Amino acid sequence: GSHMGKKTKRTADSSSSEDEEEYVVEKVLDRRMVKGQVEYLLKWKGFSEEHNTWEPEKNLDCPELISEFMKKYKKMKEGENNK
Repeated sequence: GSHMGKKTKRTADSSSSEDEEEYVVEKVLDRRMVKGQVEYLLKWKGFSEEHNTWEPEKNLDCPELISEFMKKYKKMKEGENNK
């Protein structure tokens, strides 16, 4: 058969199941440059370091990860101070 009329409602869909899962960036793991292009290392959740790949900064803007990571690069790599 068939039916008419609609209504927006939702109280429960599943019990022994999660909403959704996927591999999304978490935070910066490193920073470098290649072919005159600034590349950044994004930690893709749900994976290991083996799945660590560099990406263009022009494609993704994350000044929140770099701003903080900047302090990590200093402690991690000791060189000089140009302040």
